[PDB]
Amino acid sequence: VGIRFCQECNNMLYPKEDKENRILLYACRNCDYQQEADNSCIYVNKITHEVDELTQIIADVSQDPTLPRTEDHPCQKCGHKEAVFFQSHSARAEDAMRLYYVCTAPHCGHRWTE
Amino acid sequence: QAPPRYLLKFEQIYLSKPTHWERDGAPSPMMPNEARLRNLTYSAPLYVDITKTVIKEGEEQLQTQHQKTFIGKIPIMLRSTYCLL
Amino acid sequence: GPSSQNVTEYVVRVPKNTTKKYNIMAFNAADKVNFATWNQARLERDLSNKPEDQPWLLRVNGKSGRKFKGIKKGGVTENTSYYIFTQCPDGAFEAFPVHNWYNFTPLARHRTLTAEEAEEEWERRNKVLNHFSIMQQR
Amino acid sequence: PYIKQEVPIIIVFRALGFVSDRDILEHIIYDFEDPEMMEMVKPSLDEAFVIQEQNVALNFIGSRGAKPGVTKEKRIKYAKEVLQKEMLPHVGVSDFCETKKAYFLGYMVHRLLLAALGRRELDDRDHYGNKRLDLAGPLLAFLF
Amino acid sequence: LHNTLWGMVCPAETPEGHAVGLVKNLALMAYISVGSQPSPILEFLEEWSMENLEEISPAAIADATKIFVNGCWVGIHKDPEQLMNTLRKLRRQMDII
Amino acid sequence: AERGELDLTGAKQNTGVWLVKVPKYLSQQWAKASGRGEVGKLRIAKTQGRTEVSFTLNEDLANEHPFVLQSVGGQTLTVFTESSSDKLSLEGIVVQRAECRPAASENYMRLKRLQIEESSKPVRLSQQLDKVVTTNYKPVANHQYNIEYERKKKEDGKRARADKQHVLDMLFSAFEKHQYYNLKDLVDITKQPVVYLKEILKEIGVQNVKGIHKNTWELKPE
RNA sequence: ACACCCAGCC
Ligand SMILES: [Zn+2]
Ligand SMILES: [Zn+2]
Repeated sequence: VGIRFCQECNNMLYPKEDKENRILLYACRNCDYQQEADNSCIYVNKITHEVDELTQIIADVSQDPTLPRTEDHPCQKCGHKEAVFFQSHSARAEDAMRLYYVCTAPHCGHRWTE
Repeated sequence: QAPPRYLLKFEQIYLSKPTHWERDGAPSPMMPNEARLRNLTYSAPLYVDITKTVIKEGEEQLQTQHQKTFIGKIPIMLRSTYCLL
Repeated sequence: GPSSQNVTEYVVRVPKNTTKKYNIMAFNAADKVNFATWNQARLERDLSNKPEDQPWLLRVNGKSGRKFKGIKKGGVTENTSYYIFTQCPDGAFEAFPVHNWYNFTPLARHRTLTAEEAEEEWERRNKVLNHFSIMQQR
Repeated sequence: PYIKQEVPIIIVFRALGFVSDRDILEHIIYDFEDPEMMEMVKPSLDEAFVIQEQNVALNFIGSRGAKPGVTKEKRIKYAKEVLQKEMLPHVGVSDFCETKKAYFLGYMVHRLLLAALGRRELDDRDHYGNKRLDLAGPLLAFLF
Repeated sequence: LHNTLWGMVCPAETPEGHAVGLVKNLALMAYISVGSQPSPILEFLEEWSMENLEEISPAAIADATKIFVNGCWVGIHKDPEQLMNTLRKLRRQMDII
Repeated sequence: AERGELDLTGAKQNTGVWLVKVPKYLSQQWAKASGRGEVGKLRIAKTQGRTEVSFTLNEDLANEHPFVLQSVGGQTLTVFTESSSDKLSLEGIVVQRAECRPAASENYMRLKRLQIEESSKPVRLSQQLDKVVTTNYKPVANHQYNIEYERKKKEDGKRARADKQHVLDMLFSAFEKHQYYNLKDLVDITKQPVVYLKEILKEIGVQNVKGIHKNTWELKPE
């Protein structure tokens, strides 16, 4: 996890290890730049449902005329008594017909599931 | 290019009413019923304005203009803005 | 203090004819260049054409410093305009129209893979190993 | 268009005049903090390692054109012409419409990655908003 | 019979046989646009609070909304709803749109 | 000191300039002033926690434009200069970006309509004729180009047959000038009848077959 | 002829 580039030729960094010190080095495979890593991560894969749609919905979705509105689920932060609820329709799950709610107040848009 | 250099430019398109040329060569307005009966084609002449210029090493440019040069006939949809109806 | 409620109003001036041309310049945010090191520069037209309709090619500090290449802006200033307010001792702004927008990009100086030897090594479509050894032979 | 076999996308991007991968991924990827798309585009960069500069990328494009030929400059010119006048003509035909084409190709790859991740639905050939109707006007214009 | 044929194509009028579904008929109020030049739209958008592609860092695209005209990415805009309301007002008032 | 050197005094002074985007009408008005010296004024006010910027148009020029500031850290905007002496200098760096918008909302759309009307003046669309055109293909005794060509042909006349020695002298000048030749160009240079040229060339010259373009004559006697 | 439409009945 975490992608960043070298400052010399601005190409993709790659992991590498040295035998003298035994420390991870994110070195540029193109140029001759090296740097010390700070996470000890290379390849994180997520097989089950870790999409975290709560942080993926754009808060401006509330002002879409085609979405339903409800008053039984008030906003937690600003306390507005109107919200817009919708489902996900994303692949890799094809299930979990759950509702994601977005507050319709301007200068707001806290997303919450329930 | 052959020394002279000839340049032709097509600028303006004109398009008259549908017309028919009989054996005499006399143009007359083609009425759509007449086209249906006599198996004609309901088409209007298409005229274009052309500018011809010649470039010579002696700087003797001409700007001659062939106005409304006939370049064929376009079939005309009935009851459109360019029909007789 | 005076800076909290500073009041400033200077007169704008637009000359008609100016013997020297202007152009907008903008590096990329990630270039991270320095201007003190730019002791010498050479801004000449590229030789790849073989004049006014060709790109430039910046060469900084000869072969020691970095080189840059760029292109004119695709858009045209038919509706938009760019003016620069140059500071002067008398304080009157002098708005100056520009002629072109330029964007040079960084280029790295190192032994580069050639097209012919690239074709030669293309046989190793995915069988290639030891990426350092690719450049070591050359 | 006018190339008889597939080309990796990073080669096309490099041919458009963007060498450093930072510039490539600043067009394909708009949000830095999104590891999934970065991981999904890793293979595209890994395949394009051997191609390192604009002119060699142009050679890559041109070597697989209509004619192999003999010399280099001719198919460098051929690749430049096919990327300037035949690849996405609707965004740019002029000589220096390269940044716009780069952004559009980046948007295309971004849409592909979004579809792969499942963040968008694949489009339908029938959503009748994706179909245009050539009437007498456009058809007669096509002949004329 | 796709869902998007509502009001544009008759759901009933098709031939039966080898051409079923492929040959359709316009709805009774369907109108097909003859097209228009996208120039005035582009001039208005540039005059409005829109920033062109070449004048922006790539980092700003993520938060802003993209503007496509006739399928061509023209630039980006930071306030989408204001632009949408203004454009709809112009179209409804038979202005340049 | 060199022709291609870029002067960087402006950068060392950290001079900050303003980049302002203005519509077409303001720029056209400023251009119409013919560089009189002044075209307007700019008013910048600073409150306890906000900054207001505006441009006041000169009353003489006409016979209030609020300004909006954008982010600066997205790109590094600078400006350079090129002069007639091929001397490159850097004026400075842009420190703030400005956007100019018209205060008017509804009435300014009328000016937009006028601008669109002006922009649609030179675009051309086909016209319609009430009567069929009959001025073309007008009868004529002969075409102008044809009579011109006959006049030229009768002023110049036919190329006159000459004695063998003088045509041979042109041939000698010819293969002194260039080793190889094409039959047409030789005819043009010598200005001699084609059958007579062939007769006087076959005696001394021979035809060499080539696999590149066509067989051709050789002016060398051997 | 040939070709292309349209149409009928399953
Ligand atoms: Zn590197
Ligand atoms: Zn809320």
